[PDB]
Amino acid sequence: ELTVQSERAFQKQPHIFNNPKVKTSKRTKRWYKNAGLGFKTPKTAIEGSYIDKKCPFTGLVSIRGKILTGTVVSTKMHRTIVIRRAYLHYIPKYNRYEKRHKNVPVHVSPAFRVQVGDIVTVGQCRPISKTVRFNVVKVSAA
Amino acid sequence: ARGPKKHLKRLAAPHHWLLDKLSGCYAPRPSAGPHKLRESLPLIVFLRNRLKYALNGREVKAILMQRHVKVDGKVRTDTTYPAGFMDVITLDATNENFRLVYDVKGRFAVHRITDEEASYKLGKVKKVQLGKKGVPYVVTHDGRTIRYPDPNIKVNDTVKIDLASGKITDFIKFDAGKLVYVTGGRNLGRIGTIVHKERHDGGFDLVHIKDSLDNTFVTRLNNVFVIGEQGKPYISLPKGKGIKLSIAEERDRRRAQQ
Amino acid sequence: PRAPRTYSKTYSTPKRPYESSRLDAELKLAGEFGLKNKKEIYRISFQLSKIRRAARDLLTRDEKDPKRLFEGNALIRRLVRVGVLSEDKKKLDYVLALKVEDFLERRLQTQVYKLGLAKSVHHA
Amino acid sequence: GISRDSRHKRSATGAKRAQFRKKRKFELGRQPANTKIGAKRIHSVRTRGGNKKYRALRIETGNFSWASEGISKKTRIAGVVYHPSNNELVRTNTLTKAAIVQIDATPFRQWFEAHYGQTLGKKSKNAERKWAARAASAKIESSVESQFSAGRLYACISSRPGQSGRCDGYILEGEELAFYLRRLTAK
RNA sequence: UCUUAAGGUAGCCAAAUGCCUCGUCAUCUAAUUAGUGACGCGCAUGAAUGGAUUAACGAGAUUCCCACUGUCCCUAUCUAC
RNA sequence: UAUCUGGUUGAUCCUGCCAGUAGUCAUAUGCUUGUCUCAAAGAUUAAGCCAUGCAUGUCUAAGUAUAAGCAAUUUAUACAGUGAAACUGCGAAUGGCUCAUUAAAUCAGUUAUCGUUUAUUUGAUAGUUCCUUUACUACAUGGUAUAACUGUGGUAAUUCUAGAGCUAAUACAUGCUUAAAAUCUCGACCCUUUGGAAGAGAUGUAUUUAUUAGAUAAAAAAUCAAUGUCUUCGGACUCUUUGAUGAUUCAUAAUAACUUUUCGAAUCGCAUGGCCUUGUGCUGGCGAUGGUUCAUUCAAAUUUCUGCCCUAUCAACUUUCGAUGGUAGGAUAGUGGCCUACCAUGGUUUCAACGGGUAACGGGGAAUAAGGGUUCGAUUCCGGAGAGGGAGCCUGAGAAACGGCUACCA
RNA sequence: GUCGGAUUUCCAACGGGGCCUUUCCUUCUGGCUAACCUUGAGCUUGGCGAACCAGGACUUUUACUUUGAAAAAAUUAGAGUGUUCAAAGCAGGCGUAUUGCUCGAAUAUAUUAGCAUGGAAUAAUAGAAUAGGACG
RNA sequence: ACCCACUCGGCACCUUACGAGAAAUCAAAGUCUUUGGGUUCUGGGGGGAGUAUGGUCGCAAGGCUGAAACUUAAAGGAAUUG
RNA sequence: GCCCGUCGCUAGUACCGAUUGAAUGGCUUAGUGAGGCCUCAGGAUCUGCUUAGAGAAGGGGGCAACUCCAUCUCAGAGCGGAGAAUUUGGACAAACUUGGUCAUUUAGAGGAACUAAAAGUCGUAACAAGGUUUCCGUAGGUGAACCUGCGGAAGGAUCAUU
Repeated sequence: ELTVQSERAFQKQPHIFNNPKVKTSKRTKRWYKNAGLGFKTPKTAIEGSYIDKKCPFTGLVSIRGKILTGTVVSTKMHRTIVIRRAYLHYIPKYNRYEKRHKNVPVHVSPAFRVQVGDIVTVGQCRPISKTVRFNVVKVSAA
Repeated sequence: ARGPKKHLKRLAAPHHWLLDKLSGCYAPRPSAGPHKLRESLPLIVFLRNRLKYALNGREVKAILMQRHVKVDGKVRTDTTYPAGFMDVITLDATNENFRLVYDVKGRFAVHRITDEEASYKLGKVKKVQLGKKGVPYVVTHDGRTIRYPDPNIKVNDTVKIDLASGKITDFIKFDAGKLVYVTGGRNLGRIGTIVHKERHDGGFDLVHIKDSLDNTFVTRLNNVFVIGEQGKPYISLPKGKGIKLSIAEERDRRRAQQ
Repeated sequence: PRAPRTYSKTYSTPKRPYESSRLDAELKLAGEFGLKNKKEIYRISFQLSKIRRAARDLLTRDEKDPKRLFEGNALIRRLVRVGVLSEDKKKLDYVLALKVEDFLERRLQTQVYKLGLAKSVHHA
Repeated sequence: GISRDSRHKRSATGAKRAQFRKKRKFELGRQPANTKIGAKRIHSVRTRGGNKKYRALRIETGNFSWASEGISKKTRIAGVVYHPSNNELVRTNTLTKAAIVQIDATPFRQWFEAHYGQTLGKKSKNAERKWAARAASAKIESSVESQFSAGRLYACISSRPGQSGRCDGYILEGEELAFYLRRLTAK
């Protein structure tokens, strides 16, 4: 949260190591990746101090499957949010529509800062937790 | 499920096998083999309702155990052996080889040819990667793998297998203007001289394929299988040449040359 | 388990049973075409309604459609093969307006009687 | 009969799911490892498709890698001193993944004296030239040097004793060691 | 019709008020002159001689149940005076 | 086949129902026992109970033999015919039945595994071990009983067994026989220095590290910490390796070590024609058993997006410590509050959560069709659950298995 | 001009594609040396890019149109077929009566959500306000 | 203040209405089988019955919500004949 | 003429109802709690191990007091080792009592509600100004329909006054 090392454990990207014996430029080593599908890794993810092993830019998760867009509705939960997808359902008898909203929780990397009302696109990844199955990939609400 | 499925019933079997709904309630289930469950033709049904060589399951199994037939150069005495697309099965009695090809309407057509076409066959590369000890290899649709391929072979390519050695005599790549064979979907068994492709980054590429009648259609990349360059084929085309003619023209041509 | 074997009905009981006009007309046609029962006119009307509905849902579609052309040609070929319609009329008006009497005056039961090798429809 | 499915778990809306299916062999669970120190008793347990799992109990000696020096030797674990998950684990002195332990490291000391041959604390020509070539790189850190002098290196055992039966690990370097010693000193 | 000043209204009842009476029906029990509910031609209930109801309260008066036990089957033993 | 008619009044026009009418792969019942055709069939109540008998066993040229079985033996001084029983291997997790439970739970369409599956798979094996070792030591290649059998006994007794003795592996702890190259850890030569050729030896396949190759946007000149093949130490210094998708720490190869050790025919049939350095020596071809490996396959597992009947006579629901999320661990074939340790009050909800009912298994689909529709789907195929109610487990690749077991309960 | 139908000179209604009207269909650059400044003796071998593809930004949200995967197979719509018709089923054939092949086993949004390119009318939605504004 | 004209806004009606309605009748009850400007609420034959085991408000009287069993072939509306 | 309500007769239906009663009551901060599984244990039985301490000349031996070598047999104990029988801590968890609505009512004494009632008794409440116009809201009284007091309505017996 506020600091990288708040937890009693040590936060680091697995299987990447910087030698303390040697003294070269860019002493710390961090690893990033391209999320794919034409999504750009932001500078915050590129040169941030966070770890977020469950993020799709520097963590050990993969983005493949469905891509959704929705407006976030809550942020009070840590390192993840819930977006709202306000689709509309068609029924054939009366030949019209009705508004149905589905609330799906999504993990957000510290690379993005999200507030209520933000429009966010998310990508499907492996089951991250009990409810969370998607990962935030881009925010377009400044 | 509690386990794997070991039975298959009629009307629950793939359409291209052409099993009548009467005269039994079960279908010949193909066990583990070189081809998919749906996109393959078992040897028993192939002998039964395509050549009418045998008329009984007992006679078919006896034929199989007496080693009078063989597949791809191997006897393969399996009573429900699955042989799918591009499968070569030669018959020593009169030495006639059958290639299991796809007709225009979408069923397992059989092409009877001679020893040269028995020897040489075509295969579609599924993936190319590196094995243990730094050994590169490929995967084909029938599992006929060749070790140590030439570095030009990439995904979605076709190769020629001599059925005797492990060397790829001919290889044909993937690009515009090539004779193709769509194996899947509603266009089962059509040759349409691939024109272009929409990649759609993320998978599920689409290919524009146009028959000699200028009948242009689209298909998934997972279904098209290049079989040769424009003009000459690598293997003999089946009857009908994979045209899929319009319904009125086909019906009046049947009426005329019935 | 045994694979299912399909069966179908072939006749339709009319919506109202007692018409002094419909019952009387169907009695005339049955008597004058040698029909032992009423279910036979019921089933012949069932086939006539089937073919008329096929013609109607064929005609409701726009002209030159290949499905329309194929279905109409197949229906015309079958109707020419059975022979109830003259083989030099392709306006489809006669096949849509085909009546039960016209359909029945072509089947072999009337043919044998009119050719005279039976001298009676009941005898035939 | 340790279940692993979410069917017994209440839904995200707070609803209690009804009993749909009897729990299966697939989503079974098994008892933890609780690996102790000394007199190794590795137990083999058959899993799905074979694949014998090695439940480590009473592990004695483990393989530890020095990331800076690029070496890994088999040394005896003195005991666990810090565990980020549970302090009860430290109290019972059990060995789990990512656990901070202390090891004899006398393989490591001997390998250091064979590699660099530099006097610490305070003979052929080939050995002389090789030590000269490998010199100018014995400046690891004061904390690591003092820990070596004390004779018990700080390591993180990061293998899975309950899956493989070995408490393989790596020696604490740089920021990792500094952070963990800070936690050890902090109350 | 006799008849008074009026002829017991609302309520309640074998009620601490019912003689007959251990009233009749149901329930509580194996069995109940007990208890509760219900019925009222109520010997002789009944409206500030207050009627009916009522949460809480009661060293008030009855019934049942659980627990518990020498009240009892069926008594025995110990201590102090 | 886009239809109506009878019934309120003395009479009339009306909203309105009660009827009449026609169907049902919708039943039951009463009257008809004449004939080609496939044949629905104990589902509604009682997923209630079962007396009886069956429904899972298994062989080839190619695993072990001798019920004290058969006859030719004429190739066997060890046999390659038949070989019942028993051991080993495999199956029995298929199939068939029913619809009890189940309301985002199944299921349908569509996805993901870069989050995991894999008996026989299957396309083929893998010149790497003579571990007090240049000689404890067989590799013309080791050891024992558990079975049938020879007899003994136990109860009314069970697909019950105690026994004493013979015998086999795909059994066991073992075990080894087949090269050859290149790199790497140490090392008898220099009162020095751009050297190792002898030797001690290590480098196949499972688990932890950590890195290198795991690089393509884009090019011009000084520098140093030390010379690295070699023209003229002005320095030409190049050929130096580099695999797909959008993406991974991907498939990979190597580096001191960890392996307590799982391993690379101590199985069997069929052809046996070539040469002599005489051994039955060297060699001659096929077939079921295997791999700690992948070359997709039959299979399972969770999982993405949408869609389910009636109810507000159900507006709030979700916790001693799972109730949404973060870190770490454990467990799992791996994802995951799946389970534990440590924060906030987090998640759902009038767009109907939650709760209740269902005379609810979900689909393809079944009955009329102008259209839009209203009911039904227990049942011939797919998927799920169960095999008296619950639970918990061994073997097995796969079972919460019931024509497998254990324990409690109509 | 050839009934079981087709034009090479066209008064017209037209599905449509490019040209310029303050409007380059929206790009800085190359692979096959690209429909063209280029050119002995009427057959024109480098300037203005996209006919098959990549390095650099937006492919900004939603409701329609042909397609594809395919909406399991059955079952319905239903071409063809003497089960003697018909329900059905995918059967069924003889001329050189003694050496062939098959006509076939289909073109039908089959409670309807999700992916891909061109079409943007209709109804919203955000672009530059005491300029954190676009161009270099 | 009054009259004569134009209004804007709100309360009422007789032309055999071409409009609507079963008809009384209606400047809306028209622009509705040539059926669609936007929305809320209510009814599905007459009784049982505005009766609920229930739930809420009220000190009470009572208010809101609100059935079913069962019964019935009629109940009712608008004219038209004494 | 139609017609309303008590009351009496018959039958049916539903409701209330003492009886602290009887359909997975699904889970208790619950208590007992088999059985399987993982496990902290002494491994009661077993195969190959050292003949040294036992009766032994022998093969080799100046056949005069010492030996590789087992056997008819027992010793003071260490491994390749499943592990029974049992047993300590757990984690699943059958089945026995309990602050819960039901998706039947049962046995329910009793409580004159409702519809059918049969040619019932008592008076007309309404239908005409029904002889007191009718009807609604509220309140009270009386055998019964009803009556009365207050606010209104016309669905009135008045569309009407100068």
